[PDB]
Amino acid sequence: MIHLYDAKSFAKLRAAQYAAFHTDAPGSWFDHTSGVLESVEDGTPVLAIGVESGDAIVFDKNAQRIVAYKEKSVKAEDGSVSVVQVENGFMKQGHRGWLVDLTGELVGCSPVVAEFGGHRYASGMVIVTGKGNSGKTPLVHALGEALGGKDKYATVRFGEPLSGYNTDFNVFVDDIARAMLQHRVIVIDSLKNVIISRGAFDLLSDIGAMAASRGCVVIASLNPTSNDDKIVELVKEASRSNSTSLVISTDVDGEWQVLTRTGEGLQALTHTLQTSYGEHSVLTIHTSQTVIKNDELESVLRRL
Amino acid sequence: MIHLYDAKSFAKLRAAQYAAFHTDAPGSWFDHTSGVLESVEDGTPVLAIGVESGDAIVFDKNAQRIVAYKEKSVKAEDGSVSVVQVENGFMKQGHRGWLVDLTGELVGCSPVVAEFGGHRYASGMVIVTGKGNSGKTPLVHALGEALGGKDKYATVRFGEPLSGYNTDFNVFVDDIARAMLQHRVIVIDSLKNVIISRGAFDLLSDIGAMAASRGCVVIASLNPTSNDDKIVELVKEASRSNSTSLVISTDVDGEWQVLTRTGEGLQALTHTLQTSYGEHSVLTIHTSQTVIKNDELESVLRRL
Amino acid sequence: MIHLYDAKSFAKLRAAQYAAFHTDAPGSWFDHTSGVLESVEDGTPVLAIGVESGDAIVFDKNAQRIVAYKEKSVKAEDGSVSVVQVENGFMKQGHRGWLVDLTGELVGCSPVVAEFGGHRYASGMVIVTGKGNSGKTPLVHALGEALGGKDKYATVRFGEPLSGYNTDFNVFVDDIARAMLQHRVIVIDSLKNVIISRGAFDLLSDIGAMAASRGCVVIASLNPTSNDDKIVELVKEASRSNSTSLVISTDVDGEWQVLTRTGEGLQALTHTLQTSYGEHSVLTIHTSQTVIKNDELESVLRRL
Amino acid sequence: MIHLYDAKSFAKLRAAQYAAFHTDAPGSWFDHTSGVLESVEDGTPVLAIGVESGDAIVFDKNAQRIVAYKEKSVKAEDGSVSVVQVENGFMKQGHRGWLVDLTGELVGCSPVVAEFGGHRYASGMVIVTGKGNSGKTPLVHALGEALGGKDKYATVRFGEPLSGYNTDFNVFVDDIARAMLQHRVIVIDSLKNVIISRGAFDLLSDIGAMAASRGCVVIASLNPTSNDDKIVELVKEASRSNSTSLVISTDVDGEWQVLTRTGEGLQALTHTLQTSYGEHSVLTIHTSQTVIKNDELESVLRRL
Amino acid sequence: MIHLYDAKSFAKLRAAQYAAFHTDAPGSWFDHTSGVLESVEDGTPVLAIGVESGDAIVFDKNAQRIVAYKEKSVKAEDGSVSVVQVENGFMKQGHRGWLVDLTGELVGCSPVVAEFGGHRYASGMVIVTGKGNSGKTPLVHALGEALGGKDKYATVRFGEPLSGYNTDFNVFVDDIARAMLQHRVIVIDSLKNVIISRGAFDLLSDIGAMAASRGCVVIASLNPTSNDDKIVELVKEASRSNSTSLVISTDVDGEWQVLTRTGEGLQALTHTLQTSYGEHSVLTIHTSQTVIKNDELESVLRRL
Amino acid sequence: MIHLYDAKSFAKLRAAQYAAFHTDAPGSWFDHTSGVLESVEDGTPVLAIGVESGDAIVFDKNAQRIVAYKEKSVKAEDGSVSVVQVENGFMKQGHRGWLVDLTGELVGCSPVVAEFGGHRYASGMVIVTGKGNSGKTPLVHALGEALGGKDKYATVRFGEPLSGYNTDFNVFVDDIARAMLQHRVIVIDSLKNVIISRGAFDLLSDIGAMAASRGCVVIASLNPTSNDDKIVELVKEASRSNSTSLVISTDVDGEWQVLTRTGEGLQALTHTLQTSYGEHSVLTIHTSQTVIKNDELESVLRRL
Ligand SMILES: Nc1ncnc2c1ncn2[C@@H]1O[C@H](COP(=O)(O)OP(=O)(O)OP(=O)(O)O)[C@@H](O)[C@H]1O
Ligand SMILES: Nc1ncnc2c1ncn2[C@@H]1O[C@H](COP(=O)(O)OP(=O)(O)OP(=O)(O)O)[C@@H](O)[C@H]1O
Ligand SMILES: Nc1ncnc2c1ncn2[C@@H]1O[C@H](COP(=O)(O)OP(=O)(O)OP(=O)(O)O)[C@@H](O)[C@H]1O
Ligand SMILES: Nc1ncnc2c1ncn2[C@@H]1O[C@H](COP(=O)(O)OP(=O)(O)OP(=O)(O)O)[C@@H](O)[C@H]1O
Ligand SMILES: Nc1ncnc2c1ncn2[C@@H]1O[C@H](COP(=O)(O)OP(=O)(O)OP(=O)(O)O)[C@@H](O)[C@H]1O
Ligand SMILES: Nc1ncnc2c1ncn2[C@@H]1O[C@H](COP(=O)(O)OP(=O)(O)OP(=O)(O)O)[C@@H](O)[C@H]1O
Repeated sequence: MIHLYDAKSFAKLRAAQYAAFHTDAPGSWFDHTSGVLESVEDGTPVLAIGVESGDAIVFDKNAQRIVAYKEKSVKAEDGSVSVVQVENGFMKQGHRGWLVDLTGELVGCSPVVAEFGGHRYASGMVIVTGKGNSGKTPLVHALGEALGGKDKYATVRFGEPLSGYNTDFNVFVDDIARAMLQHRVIVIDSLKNVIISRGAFDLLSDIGAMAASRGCVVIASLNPTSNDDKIVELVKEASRSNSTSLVISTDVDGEWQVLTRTGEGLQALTHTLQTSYGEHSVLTIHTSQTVIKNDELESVLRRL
Repeated sequence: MIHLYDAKSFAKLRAAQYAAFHTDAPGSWFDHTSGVLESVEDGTPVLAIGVESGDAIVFDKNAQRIVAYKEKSVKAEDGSVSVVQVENGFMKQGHRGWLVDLTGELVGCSPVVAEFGGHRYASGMVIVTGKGNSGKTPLVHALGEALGGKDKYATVRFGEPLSGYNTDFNVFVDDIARAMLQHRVIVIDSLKNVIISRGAFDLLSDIGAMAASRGCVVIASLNPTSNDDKIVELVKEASRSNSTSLVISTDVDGEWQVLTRTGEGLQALTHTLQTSYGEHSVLTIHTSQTVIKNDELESVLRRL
Repeated sequence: MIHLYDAKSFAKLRAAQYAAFHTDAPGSWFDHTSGVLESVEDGTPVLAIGVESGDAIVFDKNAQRIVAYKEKSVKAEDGSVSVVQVENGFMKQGHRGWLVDLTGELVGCSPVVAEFGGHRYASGMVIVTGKGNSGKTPLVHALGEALGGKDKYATVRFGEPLSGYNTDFNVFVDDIARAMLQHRVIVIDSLKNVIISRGAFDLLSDIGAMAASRGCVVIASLNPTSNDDKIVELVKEASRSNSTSLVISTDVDGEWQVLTRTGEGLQALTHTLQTSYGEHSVLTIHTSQTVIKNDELESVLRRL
Repeated sequence: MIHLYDAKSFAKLRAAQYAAFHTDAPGSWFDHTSGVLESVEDGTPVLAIGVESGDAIVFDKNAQRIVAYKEKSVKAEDGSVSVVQVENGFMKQGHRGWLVDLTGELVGCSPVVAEFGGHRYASGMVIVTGKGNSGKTPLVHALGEALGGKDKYATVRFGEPLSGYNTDFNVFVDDIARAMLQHRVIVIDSLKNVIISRGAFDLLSDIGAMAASRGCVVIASLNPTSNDDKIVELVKEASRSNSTSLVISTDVDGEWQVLTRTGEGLQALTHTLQTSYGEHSVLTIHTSQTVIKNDELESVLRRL
Repeated sequence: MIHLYDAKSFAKLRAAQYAAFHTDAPGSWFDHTSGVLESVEDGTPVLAIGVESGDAIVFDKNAQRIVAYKEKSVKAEDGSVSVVQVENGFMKQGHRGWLVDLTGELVGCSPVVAEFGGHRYASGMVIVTGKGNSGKTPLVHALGEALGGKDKYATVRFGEPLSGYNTDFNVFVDDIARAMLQHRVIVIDSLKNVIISRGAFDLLSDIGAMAASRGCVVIASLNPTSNDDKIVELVKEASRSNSTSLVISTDVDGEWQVLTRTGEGLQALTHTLQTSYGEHSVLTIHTSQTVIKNDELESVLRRL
Repeated sequence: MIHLYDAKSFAKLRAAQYAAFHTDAPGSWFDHTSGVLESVEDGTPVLAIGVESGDAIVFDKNAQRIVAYKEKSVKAEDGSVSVVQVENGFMKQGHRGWLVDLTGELVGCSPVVAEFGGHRYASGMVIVTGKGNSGKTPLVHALGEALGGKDKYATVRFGEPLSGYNTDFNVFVDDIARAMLQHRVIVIDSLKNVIISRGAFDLLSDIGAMAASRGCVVIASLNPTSNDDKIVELVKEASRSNSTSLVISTDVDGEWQVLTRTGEGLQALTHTLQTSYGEHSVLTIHTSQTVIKNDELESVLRRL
């Protein structure tokens, strides 16, 4: 919904947004939104996501797909009427994203998802990309575990020529829904095949804010190196302004650079990861914050 | 509708158009058009805007979406007839834009929206763009507040990977409608995702004149830096001739250049803004007019 | 319809075509065709024009849109049947353009629309274009007034971010219809937004001949400077062979170059305009004919 | 239909094809096919041509459009069954082109259309093109008259911003049909607007052979000079292998080069035309044959 | 259908494939498959080919088009089932190509079509192409006659601006069907117009194998010289891997280079033709084998 | 379905994945999944694959195409419902790929398909590609036989101008289904024609994982050498990240380089093959492992 501000009320939104990443207990926003999801009546639609055609599929709080739901309309705070309707397994009226209010007035945040190695990590979409000697898949799994902490992490597998991997985009979105509805740390391996149909374009657009609103983190591996300035510059704009955080490999082997976005109109943070392999290619991230200005973000986007 | 002129009648339109920006009380046109909107019978369609498909949705004076409206026709001065009809939640006959006459004979104006720092600001579409060290989002909010003056400003949030942000284009247009129908200062953050479907192309085309007719200002942040001469030159023609004003960052950090268009066939004004940050990234515009000719507008469009 | 010629009958068509521009009373053809329009029975379709989809809308002599019209058939002098039918507000059988014969046997003319500053001006489509320090809008209005002479001129406004401007293409064509049906001098400001859908492509193709057949002049401002060899070369072919006359700005400020096409296979005329501004940006064209060969038309198309 | 040959029967086809251009009385094939058209029962479909959508319209021997025609099937010489059916004004079964056999066994000819200035001219599609100081329209009319001889020539007018010109493609094809059905010499002015929809692409493909089969000549003016290697190389392949003859202007003013194709797999002929203007731009071709090999045809296609 | 191999069974397929071109009596496979076609019950579909839309038309052994055929299913060796159904003149279930088994277990062959000048020629698609002084049409006819031997050859004429030439793609495919069903040597003049719709793309893909399976030869003339790297590289991949043999002209006038493909995974053969013209452009191929490796096939594809 | 991990459970997945390629008996996974297929009730859908339109066709354990199957629903271990439905010969609800669980919890493997010449070969998609003197077809058959070992191999033939070859994409996918359902070693000759419609794009995406999940190997020959950076870079990304293994020819004649992918996030293996020809072009691979890092995979992709 739309929000109204003056100097004073704006000043305290920023104050609150800063707190959401810098001071709030790690993982606490996810906890709060689980409670908001649990207080929804069974059967009520909570999440709608785009399938391959551009049609949307819809889910309840238990990640059950809704097949039929008679028109229901709420009156939001600004007078706006939200209309939800599912017919023959697809959405007939409504919008992609959260069909319930998780954020209320607290919008434009990067709610902290976890602290690891003395670094705070933001929820939203983290894109693991780059070019060269470093391998992305071992990193998403290693980073998934590390941000998992006490919790197990979810692994969505899509579009790779390996056993068990699903290659259907509609099963893929059905996966992501369940994961965001039920888990704080989600790994997508890989995001390559989506990058383009209507529902695929919708995913790139939508998944960052879905995850950021939930307070869960989606860590996706995206591999370019294509060198086609028709597809490599979509794997550069997606990384640019479609992700909340960005993890990109450097010239030094086993070294990665993290660019976290800390909130609406706040200063993007940076830090560097050192990594090594163990038995069966299992990667470990070692333990033992600078502000990064613009034109340095462009200078890092050397993926050609 | 079409308008007929001779030397004399044309001369006084210009006279009136000049007045609309240079001499009229700031914010006074918005006030006049609120009164025209309030004198419309409830239920009567006042605003129609394009959804993602290219179908149009329609609103009343209270920003309520119309679901069914029997065919009504109105005769003009003039000859021309206007036909309005809403069926099953969508427009069946009519046009995108204002379904009521706000402007009458006073057309081609940039009605002054506010005075700030001794500078008059035009209503219509202001696009905040550029390339480099300067951040757009803190500016649209700072400029929104400043033009707000005594009034709060509206913030439409679209297409960013942050908590609370809506990613559905149809919810987005439903936002803009409400904002223009109810508020003098509107902020859109961000315009990036719209830049392309039919309804998206329609928004760029339509929103400038909708806002200028209302006497409200829509301040949108648009970020290029893509360096793809397929998308960066649509973020150059939209900025060029789809906006009423333009705010673009310079080489000097915290400095911005404002190019106001003062009305149909009148001289575009220019001036420079100095800015600094405070607590939690809250931006302030400092306080303490040259005419800019063509080829200097092209010379400023160095976004490659 | 098709026309048959021999040496003798062809020779006198040229004789007549030359007369239509060089010797006939200025504005006299427009007068003749108003009489032909007034001698049409009420309700009978006279003009059909393409809407955005490519469907056509149809008008009577009074610029009233026709909603239902039962199939009527007219036989021509060459044994060809013209079929006209309107159903549910759209054309079901027929053709875009004049649904009545205005020209008879007198075809391929540039009927003189007005004399001003000792120069004859042709009816049809005049495109006001160019690149640099000179402003198009003040010129189309100045030139509109001047060719208006004793008469007021019509001003169609489309696709600019200013108060009152219509941004709907279907309202736009409804404007043009009325204007051509009722006025000798028409101004379109601006043609930029049309330049592409089916109905838009149809307008560029159709409007030149519609206006030339009526003997009314459509003066449209088209602004390129885009520097994209995908859109700037459509604002070069439209100017090239889609307009009857062309008015383009030069290196000298306030100076414009007029290239009139005088008729089917006749010599295109050229001349130069001097202009200055007065109060409130109101432009004046000063008072006090060379034949221009090919390759000099290409040499003038330096809009890159 | 398919044709079967051996050395002997092939040798006499070539013998006959050569005769069709080099020795047969000029215009005699057109006369023969008029007789074949006159011996068709009224109402029977003789010609089908593509409209804008790709649907086909159909005509009888008198150039009357057929609206309803019940399925009729003939058995051709090779066993093949030709099926013709018109329903609600459009073809339902059949093919574009001549729905009756005009050629029988005499196929692959360029039947001589006229002799003028001691030069034989072939029927089919003649494309008048080029770049520079020379004007195409005066030439198509001059060449139309000259090949007309004792007969008047037909003038189809399409897609120019002049009075009387039709801009609807469907009226355009309805013109061409009538002209080919009723006249030996046809002029199309101009072919520019067709060069692209389905029905337009169909015209370029189909009209050469339609005219060649009839023994009538279609002289079309096509103007490039666009310098866009997306449209200028379609105005180079159409000229190349979509026309029977080609008339192109040279560096010398008023001089044109004719490249006639004399028949299936025979030697293309060349010759040069000198021209001058008279009163009202009426062009005259002066009076007082070399074989042109390949790579010299490419060397002449200097339209960039 | 799928085929299963081991070392031994594979070794004897190659043995048989080699024999099919190198040792079998020229023209003997065509004879065998005529017998297989003659032992099909009347009415039973034998050949299905793609029309312009991508729908398929179907034929019986006598080249009669089938209009209605009730669903018939046949069991294979093998497991696999083949379903054939024709409804309202089009295929409703099935596949493009031979609806009966001509090849059985003998697949991947280039069955010898004829011996001429002491050279064996393969059946399948022969593409006659090149750039320069040499003419393609006289060659396809000369080569058609030579491979015809004791038999007449079929001539399909498509897409040229000459008398009798068909320009409708659907009549074109109806021709090819008949020709392949009834004749060993077929000539297509020309293949230029097909090179693109769905049915056209289908022809290039399908006709090589249709002809190779039948043991008939389709000799098609394809002319590029366009110099557009959007169309000239489709007249380079079609020639490359869409034809069984390739006949291309050299720098020396009247000399052509033949590249025969001798069978699945066997060595492509090469040889050179000398030619001269006689009366009425009738070409003769003179009388009085090297293996060509890869990179020499690319080195010959100099058509730019 | 989605999978949940911690440090410990992830560590043993890698342990298991490594085992699946490095230590498990060659061909043993294929054996296991045949048992899982045999324990499915007759009629139950097991495999769904995309036809040309993007619709899916469905098969039972015996490779019989399913025509009608009433909606059946199965619950997973993670609370997700799989819905399968076939109506009028096409899938109405479900997903492309295996409609039964073959992999359970053992996902992201490259199950070893065979050992040959002391080298383990992975199942999945092997693409045989390259540029130059070496021939692909003899290799896919040689490699097919060698990995076949004690078993015969299946040969799917598609899109080549040779006798017996199928050119219909729908018959093609029907082949692949049967082959994967019934055989451990499959050869596709060739993949060229698929490389683009919806169903074709789906095959590239889907076939790698289908085969890897089955534990069968699909060896496909793909030939580029096109030198068009619109099609050659799709024959570079398909080879890159759409195949499990890659076999590419080198500068030395008869020598090939094998790049095996050993499993999800494990080290890709490399080795070199020496080959020679025998009688009738039958190729033999000679008998008498290094880890290949990134940037060396790019350095090998020199196919321009
Ligand atoms: N134990 C190890 N020691 C050294 N290098 C390793 C080890 N395990 C994996 N690698 C390297 O890291 C990469 C991991 O495989 P993977 O294919 O997932 O990398 P990636 O960069 O994510 O590419 P993709 O997009 O194809 O998944 C391999 O290319 C491999 O060379
Ligand atoms: N207090 C501050 N002092 C200096 N620089 C700041 C401060 N706060 C923010 N910035 C800079 O201004 C930018 C504001 O954030 P933001 O990313 O919203 O800008 P933006 O141009 O809108 O980019 P985006 O489109 O990614 O949101 C940051 O990139 C940051 O580097
Ligand atoms: N009195 C004046 N003196 C000098 N220059 C003027 C004067 N009035 C207007 N101009 C110039 O002419 C232009 C008129 O404005 P306008 O926006 O109509 O031009 P335009 O070329 O039609 O642009 P657009 O195509 O966006 O409408 C302005 O750019 C202005 O710089
Ligand atoms: N009497 C004449 N004397 C000298 N030149 C003439 C005469 N009449 C016409 N021309 C020239 O020949 C051309 C004829 O006009 P026209 O526009 O038909 O030429 P074109 O080359 O066919 O171009 P288009 O494609 O626009 O028709 C004009 O450009 C004109 O300059
Ligand atoms: N008797 C002959 N002597 C020398 N050259 C000849 C003779 N007959 C024909 N030619 C040449 O061979 C070509 C044969 O004509 P044709 O145009 O059919 O060849 P083509 O390559 O098929 O071209 P197109 O595709 O235009 O038909 C001619 O261009 C001609 O120059
Ligand atoms: N005995 C042999 N000695 C040398 N070279 C051979 C031998 N047999 C085959 N070749 C070469 O290998 C290739 C095998 O033919 P084939 O057409 O199957 O190759 P390909 O690369 O698969 O081409 P395509 O992709 O068109 O099928 C031939 O080009 C041939 O030159």
